[PDB]
Amino acid sequence: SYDRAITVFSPDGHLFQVEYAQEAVKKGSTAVGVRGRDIVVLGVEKKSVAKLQDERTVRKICALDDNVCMAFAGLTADARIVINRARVECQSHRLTVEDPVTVEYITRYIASLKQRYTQSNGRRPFGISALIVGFDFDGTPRLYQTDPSGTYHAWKANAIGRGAKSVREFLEKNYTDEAIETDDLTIKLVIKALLEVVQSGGKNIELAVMRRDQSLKILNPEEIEKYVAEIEKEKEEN
Amino acid sequence: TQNPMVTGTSVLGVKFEGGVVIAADMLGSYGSLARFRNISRIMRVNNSTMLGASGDYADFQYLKQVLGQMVIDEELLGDGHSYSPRAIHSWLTRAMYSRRSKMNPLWNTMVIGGYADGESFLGYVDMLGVAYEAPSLATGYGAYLAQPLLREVLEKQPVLSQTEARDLVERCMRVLYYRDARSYNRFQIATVTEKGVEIEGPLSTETNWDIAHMI
Amino acid sequence: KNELLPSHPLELSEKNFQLNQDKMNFSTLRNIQGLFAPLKLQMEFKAVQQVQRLPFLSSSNLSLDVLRGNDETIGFEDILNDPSQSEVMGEPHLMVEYKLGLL
Amino acid sequence: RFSPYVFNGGTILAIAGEDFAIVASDTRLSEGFSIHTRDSPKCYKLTDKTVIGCSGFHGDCLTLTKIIEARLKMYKHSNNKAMTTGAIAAMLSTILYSRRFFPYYVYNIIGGLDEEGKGAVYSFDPVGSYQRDSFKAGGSASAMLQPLLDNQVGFKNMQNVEHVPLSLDRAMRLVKDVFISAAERDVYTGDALRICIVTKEGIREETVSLRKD
Amino acid sequence: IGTGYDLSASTFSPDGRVFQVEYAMKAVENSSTAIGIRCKDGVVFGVEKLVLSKLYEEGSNKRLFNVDRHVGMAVAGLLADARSLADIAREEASNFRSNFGYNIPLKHLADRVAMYVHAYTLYSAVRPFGCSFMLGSYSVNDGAQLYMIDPSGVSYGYWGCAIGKARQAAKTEIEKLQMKEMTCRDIVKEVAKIIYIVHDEVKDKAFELELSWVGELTNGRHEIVPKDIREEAEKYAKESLKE
Amino acid sequence: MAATFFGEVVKAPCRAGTEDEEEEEETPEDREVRLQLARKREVRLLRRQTKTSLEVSLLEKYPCSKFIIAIGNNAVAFLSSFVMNSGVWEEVGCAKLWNEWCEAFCVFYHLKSNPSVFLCQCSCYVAEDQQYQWLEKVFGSCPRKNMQITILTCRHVTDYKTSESTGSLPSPFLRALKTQNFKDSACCPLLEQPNIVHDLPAAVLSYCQVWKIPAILYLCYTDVMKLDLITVEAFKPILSTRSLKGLVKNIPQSTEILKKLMTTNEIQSNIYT
Amino acid sequence: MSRGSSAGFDRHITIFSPEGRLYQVEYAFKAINQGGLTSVAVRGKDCAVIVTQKKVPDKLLDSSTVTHLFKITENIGCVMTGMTADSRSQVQRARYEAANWKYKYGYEIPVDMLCKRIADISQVYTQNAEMRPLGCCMILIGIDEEQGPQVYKCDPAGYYCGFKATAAGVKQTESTSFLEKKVKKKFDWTFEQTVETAITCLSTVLSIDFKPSEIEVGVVTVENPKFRILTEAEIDAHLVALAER
Amino acid sequence: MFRNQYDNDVTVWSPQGRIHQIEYAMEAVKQGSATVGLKSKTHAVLVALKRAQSELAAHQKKILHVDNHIGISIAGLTADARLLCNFMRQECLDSRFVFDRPLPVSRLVSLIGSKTQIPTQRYGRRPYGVGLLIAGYDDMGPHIFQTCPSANYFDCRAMSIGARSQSARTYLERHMSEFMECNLNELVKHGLRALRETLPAEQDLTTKNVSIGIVGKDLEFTIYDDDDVSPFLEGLEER
Repeated sequence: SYDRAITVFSPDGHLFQVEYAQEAVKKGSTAVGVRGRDIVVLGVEKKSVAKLQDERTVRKICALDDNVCMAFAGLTADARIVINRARVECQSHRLTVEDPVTVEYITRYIASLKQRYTQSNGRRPFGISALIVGFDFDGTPRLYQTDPSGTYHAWKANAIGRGAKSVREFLEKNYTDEAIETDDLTIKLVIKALLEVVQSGGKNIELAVMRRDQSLKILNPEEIEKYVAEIEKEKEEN
Repeated sequence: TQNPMVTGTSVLGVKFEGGVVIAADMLGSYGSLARFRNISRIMRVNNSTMLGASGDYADFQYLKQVLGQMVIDEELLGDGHSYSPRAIHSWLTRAMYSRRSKMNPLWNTMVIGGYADGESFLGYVDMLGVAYEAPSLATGYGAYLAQPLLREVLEKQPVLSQTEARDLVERCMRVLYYRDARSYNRFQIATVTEKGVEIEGPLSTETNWDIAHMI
Repeated sequence: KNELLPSHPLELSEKNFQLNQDKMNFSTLRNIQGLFAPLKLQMEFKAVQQVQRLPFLSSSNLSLDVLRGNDETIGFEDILNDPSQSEVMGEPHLMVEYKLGLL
Repeated sequence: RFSPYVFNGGTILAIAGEDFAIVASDTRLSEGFSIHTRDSPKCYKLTDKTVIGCSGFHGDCLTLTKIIEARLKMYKHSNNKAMTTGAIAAMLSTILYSRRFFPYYVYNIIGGLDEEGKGAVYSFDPVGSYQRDSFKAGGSASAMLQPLLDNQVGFKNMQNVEHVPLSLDRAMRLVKDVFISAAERDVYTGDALRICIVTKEGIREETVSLRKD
Repeated sequence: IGTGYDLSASTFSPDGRVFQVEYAMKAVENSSTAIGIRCKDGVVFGVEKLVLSKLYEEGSNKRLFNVDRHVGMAVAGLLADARSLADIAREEASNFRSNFGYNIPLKHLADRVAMYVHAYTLYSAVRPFGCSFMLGSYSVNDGAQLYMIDPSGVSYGYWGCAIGKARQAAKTEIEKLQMKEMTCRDIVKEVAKIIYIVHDEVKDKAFELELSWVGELTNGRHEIVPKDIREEAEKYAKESLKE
Repeated sequence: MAATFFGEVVKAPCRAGTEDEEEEEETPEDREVRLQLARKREVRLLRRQTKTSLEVSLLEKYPCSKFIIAIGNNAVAFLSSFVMNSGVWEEVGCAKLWNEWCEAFCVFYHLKSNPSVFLCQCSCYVAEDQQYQWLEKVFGSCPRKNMQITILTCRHVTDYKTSESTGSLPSPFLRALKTQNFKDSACCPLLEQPNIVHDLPAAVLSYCQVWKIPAILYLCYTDVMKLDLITVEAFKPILSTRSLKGLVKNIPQSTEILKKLMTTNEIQSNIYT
Repeated sequence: MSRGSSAGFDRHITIFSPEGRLYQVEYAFKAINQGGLTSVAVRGKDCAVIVTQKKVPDKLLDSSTVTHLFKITENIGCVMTGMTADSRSQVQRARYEAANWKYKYGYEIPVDMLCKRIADISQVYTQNAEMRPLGCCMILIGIDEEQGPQVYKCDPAGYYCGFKATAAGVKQTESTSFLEKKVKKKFDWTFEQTVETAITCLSTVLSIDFKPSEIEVGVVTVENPKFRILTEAEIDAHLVALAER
Repeated sequence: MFRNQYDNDVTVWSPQGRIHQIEYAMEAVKQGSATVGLKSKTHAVLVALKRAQSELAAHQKKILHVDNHIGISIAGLTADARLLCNFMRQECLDSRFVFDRPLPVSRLVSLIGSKTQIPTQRYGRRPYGVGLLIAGYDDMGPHIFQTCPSANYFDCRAMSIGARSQSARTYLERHMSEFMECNLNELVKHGLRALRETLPAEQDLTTKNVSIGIVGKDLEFTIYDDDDVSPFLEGLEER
């Protein structure tokens, strides 16, 4: 039918298989990322704290390059493939151009790969949405979001996966220049957004911090719990 | 081709009023050996085009096969069009140039005669692809021995008759036989006119050796 | 690139040995049988090769061998170096895209 | 062995003017020590505002001229307009550099009017490099012809002289004289001189007989 | 009836029939009749070429093809497939002359083209040809040879046959014709008579008769019948039809 | 019928549409989205004038004696060219619906001089599941059995089935189909036996036949469909007869000029020049 | 397949039935029956004979061209039953394979190996989806250097067994029963005896007495290993001998 | 009714023995605009009725250059038309490069026929849904060739293809003898009259919607548009 073949256009003009890939993305766990002054931070809500499992092997936030990060929401295997391809392309660009990879360049490459996989009906689209965030050569913070269709958009603050809409409303309501100015403010904003996403929070918070001229580092559960306690104290004060 | 092996001596062509006449010997020499003394180095392409080659005879046979196949196919089409001698000349030039560019050229120098639309055509195609049209042509040692006489006669009388052209070609053949080690007594006169291509049988030259006794 | 120039005169011949053998068989059939035999064999080969493992996995090509008459013939090609023991394997998706003509 | 190139002689020369672009060449096709033919102009007209002269290996010259004609037809079909002289020069440079490792043994000089109606002369090397000049001579006798062109058209080494603009008649007389001198001192030149004058009205062809060998 | 087995040429019906080939045969039957009679001197063709409009130039959509200097080709069924198969036969004959140096025998060429058609009917990627044709030639050694090829891929020699709408009527006329004892002239006259007889002026408004022959009188070279002889044959056919 | 790859198993589509039902034959989310689609597709009959939703059917609210319905761009163009300028026609009601396949509107008109005479210019397409809902909204459940319904529509020559090929057929030809009660002259050849109509005109005609309402359906088969003057020229015989004889006044001159206006303002096919 | 795999179990060659049978191969056998003719091959201790009924449908049809007896090589001949075009294609393939075997191995291909190659190709046909089995049957005969006369029948499924008396066509079962009865009664099986056995078997199963023009007979003997097509006069002589006794 | 199964694909034969995809391609070319092509004893003229998507949008060209002596009239699918025009241009260039002579029209039409036949036999490809009226001059004189979406081609003295082309064909068939022996201006006027016959009675030919392509003995293929077709329109009789 119209909804079974990727290449077939629906009478309305839809490529329903791309939209089904988007639905698969929505099925994934929530990933939230905001942009700040010389501070870019990512956050992914873990679906469940599965005991007897190594958290290192199921991380959702990875580093494409020393100056670029990426978080995904959707099929994990597709995300791994896209991440490997993005890393390879980043190194190839650093080889051929000798300059550090811009966030725009890698975001465009990922979008092009996803669109190319959407081209033919033999290949299914990648069912992932990626939040590529990092610093450019000049150090300007950059946040971007790609879709299975192959469209990339810059965002000041975005959320993908399940419950993305509510977290996006939260961010829109609580995005201010003062919050962006302070790195701790941005981190607290992301903690609050993810806590809104998942009531339990705490151990389920998977937050990563990247600052100017500093490699990606993932805050340990101790720091995440400290920030959660700070948010709880602030709420109690009110 | 890389080794010429069996080679041709020379082809002389000259255009007169009413058509063109070309001549070639019936000899294919391996080295200095005569070996094959009855081969024909002139072919009839169509009713208004003729062709003579000097060089590797195997390549000449290959070109014979190809050109005959093209003519047969075009006749099968039956659309009322015929390959003019100029078209055959252009095709041969392109083929030779392509073979040269592939570093595997055909080792023949080709003389193309023809008479279409009341216009005598006389073409020259070399191994590399050098192509031009001249009132008189001569390949191999022809360009050194016979070409002088042809050019002198033509620049004296711009247009010749059939008999005059035939006599001049016969004199050139006699000179070539006298002063060319790869030449042969038997040659083949081929003339193309309004009637069509007419290839005469084996003809011999009038040898003269009085200077042998003079000494 | 200089890689286009063969390192050994025999290298170019034996590198395309199977392709040259198939071309010679097609030429002989077409000289004798006609246009039908080469076209038939070409379609048959295309059909058998269309179904196989993905590029990053070594295929058996049993039907192709039977059609080519090599099911009971062994040459240096089969024994000297094993396609199974490649020692060099690229990314699965990259190889699939390369075969598909995308790259 | 096998030599893909042979030198067939031929001398080309182009002079640019305010409203004219003369492209002149000889008609001597000679390979080795013999003369293939006495009627083979080296200048072929491409458009109504461009004439190209080719000297060197005759086969390469013919192939290049045919390729240029085909590319001109393709450009006309695609862009729905005739290619300009500068565009032809750039395309010829790209074509020549395409066969860089098997270079065309052709000396190419493009002469014709530009979009402003001014004579434009482009000189090419076998590899493909080109530039715009006011006058240039190519072929076997290029070295013989160039000094007089520099002396007269360029007014070089002429102290206290009037830089009179180059008129058409003076250009034709200069071309005839230089080619006569070339026929005198160069064995690859003579027979006849084909002069193609490219003006806004069209292309005029003039033939001047030179002394035979 | 192969209701669920008539979609692909690679599918067998329960009774063992490939219905795509039969549909190709029916498509051939949809076309106007083309007949060809072989006699002692040679082979004469003839086709009931219907003119669709007076605008078309005389000779458009010619159904007679010269695949070789000595081989004719009268086609029926889909015209495009007929042209394609004519080109295939031309390539085959060209190739035989180039390789073995002599004109391809009629039987060998018929076998080659028939096997090409069968190969096309074998697979599902391609569809069987929708045309049937007659290959005819005359030689001093081989003699007069006439062959017919079916979309299935058969190749059978005939003394006379027809392909098209009125195949059976033309076949009966040829059956009651004694071709083995007549010359080429009488044969072409009778071919014109048969073509005029089998033509249905009611369903088909008008037609143009194309006649070609190959035989001793043509020096073993296929050619169209001269206009004078063709007009004489048409006049004889008119007289026969009137009575 | 996918054939995406070599070994893909394809299934022959069924002309009866069984496979759709077989796949169809729950989850609360699926039921919710299905009901959302159902209420998105249902026809909503209302009037833009005063924005008063027409819960009551048109037939119940006003008594009609002559309902001329035009479906297709050419039919509504013909009506706009010929009947509007003859008198005065104000908008009363307008059906709004959404389909997968698609100036698409269904607007109803009524004559001020004689309100009993109404009109319908359905320039939009109606899906197979919505013609009955449209009939419910317009005619209601209780008909009058005293209405002269002249249904006008344009079709393609390819749809018409006959021994002659489509090309040989005279392209600007029209046929008629009338109910048992409609005893007036059809003025047109009756539709051939194998031919069938399966769109809104068919729904209206079946409704009229079932409930004994005199109606006639006109089908103008044409090779072109995008605002063609020949289609309306072939429609003219319809107004030449009764029913539409009085509605259109004796002023063909303005209608002929008016008909040109509609054809000039047309969109050509970019794909096919 | 490029068009696409069919749905039903019997609608495609590759997919299996619930039992595991391939219905397309059986339909190819039904096509062989649809050929309309019957072929009988008998193996003796001196020669191998193949007899098939020749049915020229129309008088205009040239009887010389109508034949189902083809020679693969100078010593091996075959009789084909089934679709004419498919049989011709298989004959061409067998000829090419025999020529290639002679070129590559330096000696003429045995009959068993020829059918083994043909059956391998047939199996390839039955395994893939793009192609379909050939609707024809091949019966090869020939004299082996050591094993003497050899008769092999060579089917679409890919079965290449050899037989002492082969039958194929519409009346395959009845011909097989008749040949089994004859074989159970072991005669000397001379050349003329084998020819008579084949002809009488065909006549019995077809319930008709053949004239010289209704059958074509091909023979190959130890003394004369070349594949020989019996001339119509010789077939008539054999028929007269049968009638007399 | 029973042809649904055999209607979808081009490699599937119908029980009646007719491929429906080819006929649908013919319907597609019919659905296009109308062109008229006729030839005299010395000239070949192609007159086309250009269509504009909107009043602001310019009329889409329907006469396309192929060679110095060959031109075509567009009818049907535009993309397939451009592909065919590119193929024919390449063929003509190859002919003039190899044999250094113009490619005969008949040979080009045969090549087009084979090229458009190739898809109709293979799977996964559709017939070229474009019809072309090819006007050219050869040693045999003017030529008018009609190319159908079905690979078969026709040689015509005058032909019209497209929407409402039956009236144009009737007019052409009415005055064939006049066409054969007439002046160039008379031939162009005849073509314009046929194109007008295609048009509705109310409508009339204008400089915007008329494109003319003429090739003759000493005249190369030139396309006239707007002010260039105005001279031909002037002097035309009232319908």
